[PDB]
Amino acid sequence: SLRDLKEENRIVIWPSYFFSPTRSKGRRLARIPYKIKTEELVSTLRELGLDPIVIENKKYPRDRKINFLIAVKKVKSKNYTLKIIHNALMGT
RNA sequence: AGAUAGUCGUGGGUUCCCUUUCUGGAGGGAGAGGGAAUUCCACGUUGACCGGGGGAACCGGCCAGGCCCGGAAGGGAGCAACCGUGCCCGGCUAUC
Ligand SMILES: [K+]
Ligand SMILES: [K+]
Ligand SMILES: [Mg+2]
Ligand SMILES: [Mg+2]
Ligand SMILES: [Mg+2]
Ligand SMILES: [Mg+2]
Repeated sequence: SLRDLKEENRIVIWPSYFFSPTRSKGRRLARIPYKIKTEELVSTLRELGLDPIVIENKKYPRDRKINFLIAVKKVKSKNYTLKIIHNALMGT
């Protein structure tokens, strides 16, 4: 799906950003104790009106295991966005 | 012509896992701190040097392929191979 997003205030989220067992392996923020399922996630994104649209047929290089990828709207910066999602994920 | 043994300190490098600031359409970019290693560099330090050889899938570094993101460039996690080490042989010197 190329780079359009750039023009849509979109940014790509590889699920690993959150649910990687090791940072070197991909996590960019504190580990999430609980375990989180895919659909649950999406859900949360939507919940923050990030209007997630998913992209199948896309393999993270640090684990070709994951074949999909989520497109989301930047809230302020990919960064802020993530914090926000993560922080939200740790919803007790 | 015997037995063994081959300096320690701080700084930094790197690597591993962790926490963290800013950031891009991916691979990612620019920083901060903590801990655990080090086979890697500083000088300073000590009698703690000199050569030789060698090869771990399961050690460390690195990584052809293959598996990936990229428009490409390139960037990645990573197996074999390679390297480095581990090891072995002398001398050299040290304590018995
Ligand atoms: K290897
Ligand atoms: K690499
Ligand atoms: Mg789109
Ligand atoms: Mg490595
Ligand atoms: Mg390759
Ligand atoms: Mg000897």
